[PDB]
Amino acid sequence: GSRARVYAEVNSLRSREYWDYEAHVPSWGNQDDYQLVRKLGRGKYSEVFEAINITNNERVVVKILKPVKKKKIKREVKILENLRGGTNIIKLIDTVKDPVSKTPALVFEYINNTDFKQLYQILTDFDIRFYMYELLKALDYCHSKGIMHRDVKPHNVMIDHQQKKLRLIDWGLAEFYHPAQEYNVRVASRYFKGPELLVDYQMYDYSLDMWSLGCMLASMIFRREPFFHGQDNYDQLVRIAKVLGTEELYGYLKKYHIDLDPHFNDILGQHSRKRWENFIHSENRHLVSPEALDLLDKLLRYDHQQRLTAKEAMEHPYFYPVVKEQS
Amino acid sequence: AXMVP
Ligand SMILES: O=C(O)c1cccnc1
Ligand SMILES: [Cl-]
Repeated sequence: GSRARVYAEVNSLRSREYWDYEAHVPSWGNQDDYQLVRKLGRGKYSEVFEAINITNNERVVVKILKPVKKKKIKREVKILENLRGGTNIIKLIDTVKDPVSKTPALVFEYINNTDFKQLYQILTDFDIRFYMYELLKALDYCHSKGIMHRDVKPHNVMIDHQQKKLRLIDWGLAEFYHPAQEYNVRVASRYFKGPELLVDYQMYDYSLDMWSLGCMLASMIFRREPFFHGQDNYDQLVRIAKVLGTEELYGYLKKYHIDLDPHFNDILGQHSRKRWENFIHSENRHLVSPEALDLLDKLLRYDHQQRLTAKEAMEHPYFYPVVKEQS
Repeated sequence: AXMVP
């Protein structure tokens, strides 16, 4: 067994209606308030468009929910409604349905984001601190509301670098945390999957998102995106073990009594834990500080229970320059 | 497409 160290009982202390998303009855707006303008590049199955809100002349984003089973539509809508107003959480404006096909669509605020592949190569030390701090605010918020995002990755963190705005998007994999519940491990992008997912440990919690955030921090400070670049899910764990070492991996499995897929016996090998300083080189030196490495070391831990919480991370000295300027 | 086309 395992339990979240914080926010464990949030859903137990709310009404059944809060987390019982299968019972949620979405409230459909007028699809005719919105006029599609262009399809956005969001992924192989996505149908996401920029659109005009004809009622206020506002630019919006429309996400047509097609590939999904109905229970997951309710889950995403209910989660976005529960997080409405939250800090750095993408704002849901409306939920509409085609009258004829019945295909639902979610309408979101438009963020003028800079593609992460171009943005990450121009970030400075202070920019990374700032945007990581802003992302932590979103994660602390959703975790405090009893929700795990489960798909934190660069593509899901929209940054408008001119207005210094950040939004955590794509809540389609997010779920409510309940103590002792077993969750589907087929979540997250391969490169951002926590070790718990890779070894099929289902009793995970909000700390999954803190692994993913650590992966993003490492990628930014070391100019190595993604940080752990595996070729499949098995190799992904190897890539992690080549950095974190195998002894702590086997220690984690032993502690939680984790059933290890036997094909890992052949590929994991024996690896020492590498010191984080060893990933500094001439083209990332201006981004790396002892405070950054101290934080990263407390996020990228096998043992999900020993990772910092979002709030603990926000209190780390790495973020002092940001907190001071927010005063 | 919502509002025509
Ligand atoms: O999937 C989402 O939440 C999304 C996608 C693009 C833009 N805004 C939100
Ligand atoms: Cl790698």
